[PDB]
Amino acid sequence: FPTKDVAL
Amino acid sequence: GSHSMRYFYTAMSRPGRGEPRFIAVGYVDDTQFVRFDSDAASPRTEPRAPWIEQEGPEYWDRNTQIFKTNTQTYRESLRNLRGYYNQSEAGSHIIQRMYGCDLGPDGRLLRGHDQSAYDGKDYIALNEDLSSWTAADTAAQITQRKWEAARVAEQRRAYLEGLCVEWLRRYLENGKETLQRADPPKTHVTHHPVSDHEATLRCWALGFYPAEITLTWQRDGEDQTQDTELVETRPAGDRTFQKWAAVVVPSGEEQRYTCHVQHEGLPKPLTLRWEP
Amino acid sequence: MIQRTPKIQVYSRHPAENGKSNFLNCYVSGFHPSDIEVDLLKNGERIEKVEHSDLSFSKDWSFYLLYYTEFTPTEKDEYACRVNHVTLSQPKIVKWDRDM
Repeated sequence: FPTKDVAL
Repeated sequence: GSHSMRYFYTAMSRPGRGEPRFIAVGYVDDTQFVRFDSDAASPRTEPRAPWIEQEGPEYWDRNTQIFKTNTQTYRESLRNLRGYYNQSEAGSHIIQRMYGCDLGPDGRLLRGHDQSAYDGKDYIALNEDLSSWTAADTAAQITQRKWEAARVAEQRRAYLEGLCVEWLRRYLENGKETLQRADPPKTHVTHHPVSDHEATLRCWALGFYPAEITLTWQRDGEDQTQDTELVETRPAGDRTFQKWAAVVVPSGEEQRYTCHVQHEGLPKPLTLRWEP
Repeated sequence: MIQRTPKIQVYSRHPAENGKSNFLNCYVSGFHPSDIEVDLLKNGERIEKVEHSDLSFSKDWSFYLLYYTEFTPTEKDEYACRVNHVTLSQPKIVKWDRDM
């Protein structure tokens, strides 16, 4: 199950 | 044995051809189990291994929500990095992300990973401490300083030590008949005359899983690293992998050469010769 | 930016036996960026309905894809992979050799 992301 | 889970994200801009595409795939060891592609007619997370199908609607919906949000986030990231490198809006660029968790034989966390690249070059990585960052350049330092202010490392640590390991262990159980089965290579040596005085010996390994394998040639018990042609390990399409290693030897000297095979599926390393 | 040209292998899933159904594979790897054109050829002509794997990449960030289709090898029929990429000034053709 994946985690979240965030903008670079 | 040891096991890992990884997600691989690719986001690629394409000025003039719509918004940047986002693709995500997930693997346990060398087995892919999900995919998502923002260019699909109807984007949604799709199963790619039989043992994941049993997951319920909430699993699929939650995955799809995450990847749809990510599609938007990476578009922001592509815009940001374009600016950080003073690049034109005309070019196409790629951001990649790789993350996940490694377990040891006893199922305990060995280490976590969370790296990113821009146009194929390392950009920023979470260190093994899951606390601090390594930035490749002054552009990535901008990302670092931002991620530090927002305590991103703490969130990734919580995932890697928590959900990552919990879901991996689950997948390993649900897929135990394949994921925790090593298939040994089927091995043989072929002989191909090149000229009157030289012949190629080719050592084959077929049908193996996982992909990791060591395949070498020795002459009189000494490794022939420089003179061995070794092809990249390649997928057969049935989950298994293939590899070969070849040496060109003097005609008549074939029995001085031995091919050595190491694979997790093998009790002890194998030794093979050409058998006319 | 720096680009990487594809490695190409063309091979069968199972040992080739003339007259029996098999799978013809073209594995492209080590390339960057990800856009790539791959055709499988039978006697120089493009095979229809070739499938491929989902885009993924290696630890060095280079991409890999497997293109594949059902085929029945014979003594005379010639198979090949044709690959184009931004790093190539002209499509590269690699012929299928059952000994590789």
